Amino acid sequence: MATLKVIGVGGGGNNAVNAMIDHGMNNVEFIAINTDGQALNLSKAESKIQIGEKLTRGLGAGANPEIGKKAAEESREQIEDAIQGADMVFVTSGMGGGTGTGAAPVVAKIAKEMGALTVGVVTRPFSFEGRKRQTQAAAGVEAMKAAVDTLIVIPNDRLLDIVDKSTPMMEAFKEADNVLRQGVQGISDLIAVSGEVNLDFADVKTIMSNQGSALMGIGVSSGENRAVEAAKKAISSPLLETSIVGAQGVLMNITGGESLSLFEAQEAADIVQDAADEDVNMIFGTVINPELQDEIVVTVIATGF
Ligand SMILES: Nc1nc2c(ncn2[C@@H]2O[C@H](COP(=O)(O)OP(=O)(O)O)[C@@H](O)[C@H]2O)c(=O)[nH]1
Repeated sequence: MATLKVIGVGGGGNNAVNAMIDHGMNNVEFIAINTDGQALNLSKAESKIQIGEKLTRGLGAGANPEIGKKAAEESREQIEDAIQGADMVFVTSGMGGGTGTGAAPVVAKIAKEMGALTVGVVTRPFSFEGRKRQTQAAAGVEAMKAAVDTLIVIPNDRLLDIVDKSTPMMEAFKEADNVLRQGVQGISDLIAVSGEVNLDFADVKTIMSNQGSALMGIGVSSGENRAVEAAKKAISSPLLETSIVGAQGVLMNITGGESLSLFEAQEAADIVQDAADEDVNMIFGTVINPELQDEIVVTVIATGF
């Protein structure tokens, strides 16, 4: 049974990890990382690492990624001790500030160099945060690409396509927390659900390793043609920056409220295989979530770009 750990890096990442904890992701261990001592005290993770004590004197990184980077490097041993034993590590962070932008790539490289399957799940800032955050965030994503095995980037501006028009700013960040939770949960569910192995870990690791940027989409449908419709939605999800056309590796999970037939799963898989336009190493699993009625959920991770 794989040891999964989820690490928040910086304020946005730790706020997302707090939402993961509240909501009850089970069978994973949570860690929070920050340069800002006071922000770090409000985090709900049982393992907390204040990085760059000497450098920052605990006062944060002031939106400077070079400071977040040197803080994580200063604290490398402590981060490694907190990671030791993980088979898989998620690094979650909002790109664009100092700590997550700078430290999250150091943290990822540390995990990867312990042999863990290292998955980044990160956001690009909303446009209201300004062109400067957006620029810093883009350098952050480029550094994260090299540091992880697989990177999932979610643009926060795309969240606005799937929330009510009346959504205030505070709720839009709560939505950002929820999407990071869903991306982490959805990838976690490829490994194990309800404490039971789903896809073979070694084969997941093979597909997700040393890939850099990858693509993740989740789609939902019901009634007639539900499997195919859910699959089409997954691969055209509003959160996707690219299409899956070309992908050399695909991991797929299909979730229903009763054990799904292989036939039906395979119809959804055929949509994803076709849309690829090239011949994939594709692996899929099926899971049961009792709370579902007639809805099927299709989760797709595509890599090899
Ligand atoms: N998910 C989430 N993202 C946030 C929140 N607050 C800010 N962000 C995003 O995270 C980015 C980095 O800010 P922050 O995490 O505060 O900076 P850092 O602590 O220096 O990395 C921001 O540009 C926002 O896009 C939040 O509460 N939740």
